[PDB]
Amino acid sequence: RPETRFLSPEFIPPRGRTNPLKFQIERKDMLERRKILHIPEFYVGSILRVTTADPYASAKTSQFLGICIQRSGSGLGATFILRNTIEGQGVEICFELYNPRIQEIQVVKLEKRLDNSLLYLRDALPEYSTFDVNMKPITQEFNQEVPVNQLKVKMKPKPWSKRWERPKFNIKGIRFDLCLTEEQMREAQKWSQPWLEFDMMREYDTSKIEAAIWDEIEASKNS
Amino acid sequence: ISHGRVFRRLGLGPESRIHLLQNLLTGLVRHERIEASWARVDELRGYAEKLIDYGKLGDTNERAMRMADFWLTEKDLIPKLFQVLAPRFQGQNGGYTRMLQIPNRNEQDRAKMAVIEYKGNCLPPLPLPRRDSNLTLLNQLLQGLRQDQEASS
Amino acid sequence: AAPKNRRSIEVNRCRRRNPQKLIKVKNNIDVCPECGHLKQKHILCGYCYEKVRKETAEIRRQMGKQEGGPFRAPTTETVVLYSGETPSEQDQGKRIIERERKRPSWFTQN
Amino acid sequence: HGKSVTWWDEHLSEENVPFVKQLVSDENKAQLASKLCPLKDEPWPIHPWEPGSSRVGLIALKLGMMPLWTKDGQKHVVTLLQVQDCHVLKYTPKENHNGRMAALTVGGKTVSHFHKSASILEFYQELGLPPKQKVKIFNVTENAVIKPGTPLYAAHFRPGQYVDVTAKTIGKGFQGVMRRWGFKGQPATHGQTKTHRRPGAISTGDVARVWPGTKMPGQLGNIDRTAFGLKVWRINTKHNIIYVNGSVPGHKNCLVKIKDSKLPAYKDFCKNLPFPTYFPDGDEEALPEDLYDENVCQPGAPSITFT
Amino acid sequence: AIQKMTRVRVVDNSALGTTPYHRPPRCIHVYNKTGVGKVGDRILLAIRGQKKKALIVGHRMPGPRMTPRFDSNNVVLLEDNGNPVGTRIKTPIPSSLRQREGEFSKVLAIAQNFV
RNA sequence: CGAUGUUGGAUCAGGACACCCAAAUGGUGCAACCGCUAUUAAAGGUUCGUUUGUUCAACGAUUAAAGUCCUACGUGAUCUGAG
Ligand SMILES: [Mg+2]
Ligand SMILES: [Mg+2]
Ligand SMILES: [Mg+2]
Ligand SMILES: [Mg+2]
Ligand SMILES: [Mg+2]
Ligand SMILES: [Mg+2]
Ligand SMILES: [Mg+2]
Ligand SMILES: [Mg+2]
Ligand SMILES: [Mg+2]
Ligand SMILES: [Mg+2]
Ligand SMILES: [Mg+2]
Ligand SMILES: [Mg+2]
Ligand SMILES: [Mg+2]
Ligand SMILES: [Mg+2]
Ligand SMILES: [Mg+2]
Ligand SMILES: [Mg+2]
Ligand SMILES: [Mg+2]
Ligand SMILES: [Mg+2]
Ligand SMILES: [Mg+2]
Ligand SMILES: [Mg+2]
Ligand SMILES: [Zn+2]
Repeated sequence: RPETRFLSPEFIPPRGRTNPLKFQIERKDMLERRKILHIPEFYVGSILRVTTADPYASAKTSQFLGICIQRSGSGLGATFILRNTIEGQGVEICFELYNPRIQEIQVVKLEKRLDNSLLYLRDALPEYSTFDVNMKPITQEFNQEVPVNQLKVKMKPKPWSKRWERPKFNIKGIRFDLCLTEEQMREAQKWSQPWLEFDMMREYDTSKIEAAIWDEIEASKNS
Repeated sequence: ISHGRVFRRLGLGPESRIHLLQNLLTGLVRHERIEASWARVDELRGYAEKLIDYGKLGDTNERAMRMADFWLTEKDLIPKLFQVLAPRFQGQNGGYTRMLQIPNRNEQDRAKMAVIEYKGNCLPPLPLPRRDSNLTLLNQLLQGLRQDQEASS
Repeated sequence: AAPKNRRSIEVNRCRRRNPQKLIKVKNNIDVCPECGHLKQKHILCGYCYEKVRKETAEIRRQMGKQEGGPFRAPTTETVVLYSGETPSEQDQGKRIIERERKRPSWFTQN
Repeated sequence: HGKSVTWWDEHLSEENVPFVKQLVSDENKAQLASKLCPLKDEPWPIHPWEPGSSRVGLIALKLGMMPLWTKDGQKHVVTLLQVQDCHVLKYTPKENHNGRMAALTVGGKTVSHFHKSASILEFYQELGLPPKQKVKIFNVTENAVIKPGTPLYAAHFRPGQYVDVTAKTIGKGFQGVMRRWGFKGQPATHGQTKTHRRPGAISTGDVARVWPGTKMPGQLGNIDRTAFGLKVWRINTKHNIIYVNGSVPGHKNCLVKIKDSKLPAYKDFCKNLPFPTYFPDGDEEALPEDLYDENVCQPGAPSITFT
Repeated sequence: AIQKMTRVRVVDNSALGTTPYHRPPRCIHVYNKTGVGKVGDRILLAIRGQKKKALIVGHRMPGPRMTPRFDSNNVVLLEDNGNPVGTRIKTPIPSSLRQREGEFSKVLAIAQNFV
């Protein structure tokens, strides 16, 4: 069974000219944090349950379950969004990974979906935003390589929170043949910026950095 | 406010800029030495350096091929990139390009001009600036210091 | 908005003979060790670069005669030669351009 | 005589350039590590702490920003200020400067020799430090004075404290009236011609001039401001990093001037602080890798549970 | 970010709340000094051609991290005394509301689900 | 009168104090809470809407308050043009 290293996306530093030291510091601290709280591997579309410390509840713990809509951040600040419908009310929460108020993160389902971010579940029929609050964790063999769920989605009628048809978004996850006219699809294509893919210089390189910080992580396990 | 903007605006817009650099690149890969507006040559130099690193990725890599497809316009050149340029850069990581300022254009628009080049080409060599020789008085005074950094160690 | 009065010649001399509108003297000029013409220190010598340009053009002309058309460019490296020269073992297997002129002093054999 | 322009590099051969670089960098290492031992050289007399006293400051380097949490659950954002090479340079006595307080001149991070001026290089030559990028002047009560040529470290500030950070703000260039002042514009659509941004009326009919204070388009942002009342949370002793509270004026990677807060409520806080300044030599005990405030959740910890 | 002239959704069971009308219930005036309402903010509401007061429960505008963000702009019909005019509230509500007991006591009493 | 382009808005406001708010006080047919008066004080403030071209005015909701005025009934070589 071949193992390709999975790197939690927040160890990847941003592209700016920020001094590389700052990131070393931040990483030491979040690796320190990882020793207490165990942060699992997961991707957008995977379903998580998060336990929080809440002062105002009866049991000081607060559970929330939902699909991961997006991950963004870097360093200590990195966040993820969980989406779930309750009683017909769509609800999202935005959790900071490294916040000490977080007790435990539990992956109920490890999954990829066709898009790096799906915010469009806001505009989809409510089923894709709904999950059983009590649903039990499901386990996998690694060699299945984080199975990519291929599911196109049904939409409410336009307008939508954003225009998902536009090329800047790159969404394969929506079912567009049911939603739109061929004319609206030619229309969306006037915003296409083909040259961007071939721009070379626009592309960000990592691999040297990733080698470095992976080295750093191993050096954090050893001690 | 221009803060941390790496690319300069050229041509009729962003796309026109890409096509400008397209032609310049094609020209560079064909003739191996060209001269143009100092700003445009400066802009190009990045792409001309990365193209060679897509050439190093080999004929068989698909990404490198449709990359060289888009950027090299006369399709005849795409082999030359892979089977001539990319091989003759092997040892060197980044050293592919030489860019020098030429005297301002003799036309009435009096532009700022640069020559840009792929190293190791077969052409009369540019009259590069030479450093001073070591026999020069000041350098000879430094050689003394050096030989006394050796003698005292 | 229209000027209320003619500007006097004294005022105008003040504006245009001002130090900031004067052509500023370039202190970076020097002589090219090769041909002894003039050049700025951060720029190639115009003259020498003209020699190189002419020769480059001739080479390109004659390597345009070896290519029967627009889109044929060699899949091999090329080497340029002059009167009384022969391709080395290291340089064979390459496209050869043969020029009439004797090999120029600045141009080395390599 | 038409004497031509010249720079440090110009006449050196390809041989001598690496040599000269080695020469300079090596003497920089020597010089910095020589003044590394302040207390054993000829320390100026250390005085005890008087009530109305004021300490020296630092010249730090804005790194970036980071989140940080407090045991009550609240989130904070902090600015990392790294002290790089910080030395006191000269000392102007009380009667020679303000007639009130003495002045210590502190240097910022090291720069290249070649791009400074004969005067300045002479000033450092007679000192024995390498040239500093930025140099600021600190007002200091005469019991606080140190000896020029002395290092200053991040430990000079203890966690929980308040500081003042001065720097050049981010230069936004020549700006319109809306960004520079915050005038509303005129409405966009309802038939306005070419006005949607302009300042409007700039004055009164009768006054017949425009007053001197009048807010108008112009340069914005490259200029010095000071942040006050900044709590310091955490100190990293290995890399010399101060974590201050909130935003500090200037662009990241710029040099900055820190001192204790001159705000009234914090006036006498100095008594518990390492004063003339901090001396890593004298105590002969190391400090922990990090010093924290007592409200700060640490990078490892119980992971707070309310009860 | 509820403000003047927003259309809101009355969550609780109510006479005014549930029964249809041709104009959706609108926000007239928010009782904050900023003209903008947030979670746990008083509001004046025009419903069915009369004014009633409301408490903002949840809203679509993002907020501090780990705060719930909702798919509709939710209110609780409310009288002058701070007495909820509804019997009970089905749809979920911010736990953050429990920070203020003094005002929201009687309203938090009739709440079912906390998120 | 060989032109000193005119109402209301917009923008930006400069000023007075004959003070609407904020501060300090005297008197009360001032117990307290409110108020009604008068003195001193002009650094800073003085809301959003429905109808009117409107300034006024009426009305809805508020505010610590929604001041009175002068500035070519401030301000069209900055805008508007409903009148
Ligand atoms: Mg929207
Ligand atoms: Mg142009
Ligand atoms: Mg700038
Ligand atoms: Mg506007
Ligand atoms: Mg018009
Ligand atoms: Mg017009
Ligand atoms: Mg317009
Ligand atoms: Mg006057
Ligand atoms: Mg009615
Ligand atoms: Mg007249
Ligand atoms: Mg006249
Ligand atoms: Mg005013
Ligand atoms: Mg008065
Ligand atoms: Mg009062
Ligand atoms: Mg006033
Ligand atoms: Mg009048
Ligand atoms: Mg007027
Ligand atoms: Mg007018
Ligand atoms: Mg006009
Ligand atoms: Mg005018
Ligand atoms: Zn020459």
